Amino acid sequence: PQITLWKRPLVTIRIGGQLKEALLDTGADDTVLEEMNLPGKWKPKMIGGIGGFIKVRQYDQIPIEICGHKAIGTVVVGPTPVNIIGRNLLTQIGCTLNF
Amino acid sequence: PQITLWKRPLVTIRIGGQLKEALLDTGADDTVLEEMNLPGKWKPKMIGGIGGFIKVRQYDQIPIEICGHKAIGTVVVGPTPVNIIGRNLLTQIGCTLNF
Ligand SMILES: CC(C)CN(C[C@@H](O)[C@H](Cc1ccccc1)NC(=O)O[C@H]1CO[C@H]2OCC[C@H]21)S(=O)(=O)c1ccc(N)cc1
Repeated sequence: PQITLWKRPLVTIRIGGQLKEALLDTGADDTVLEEMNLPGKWKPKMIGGIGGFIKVRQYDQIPIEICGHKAIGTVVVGPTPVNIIGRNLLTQIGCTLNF
Repeated sequence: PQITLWKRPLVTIRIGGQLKEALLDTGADDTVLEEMNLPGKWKPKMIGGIGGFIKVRQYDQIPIEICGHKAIGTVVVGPTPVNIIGRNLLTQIGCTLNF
């Protein structure tokens, strides 16, 4: 598909029994999800942007479906205001910027 | 061009005869630049990112050439981790996400 940027590039993703809306975000190195109690091992991390840093939990090898495209990789979980699909998964679903 | 996402989508911009590197950021509504001088009137504003809110100076109708494509729009200047080109200007240069 092609997604214009007139509005926020929000798409439906699936992470377990949770369908959520997430931003396809070329400005994000990694995928950041709103607080959710995922199973499995994690590692503590801090990620920073405008306004400063937040504390997140990093989970590895998490399957996520993005617009019906399968992905699997690292996701961090914490008090973000929006779900963010970062480059680590955007590459997996074959996403490019074009102008 | 077509830009893949295995690396950060950093491009050269021209703003006031000055070349800067900036991040093409589909998750950003607004274009946010690091501390710099720009001519003309500005308005104090606040914007929120992943870590909280910051104060910025808002400049309207500023020309920027982004990777060889002309835009003229709102730029805000403040403490951002990196120069970001947001959707307000990405739309002007005809940028879309494709997968
Ligand atoms: C600032 C970037 C270098 C990095 N950010 C991604 C960015 O797209 C965020 C993504 C984002 C989006 C909404 C809320 C918080 C963060 N956008 C953002 O801060 O945009 C601001 C400028 O325009 C405004 O519109 C949206 C918020 C404002 S980030 O969210 O802080 C971020 C940082 C690190 C990782 N790993 C993942 C994401």
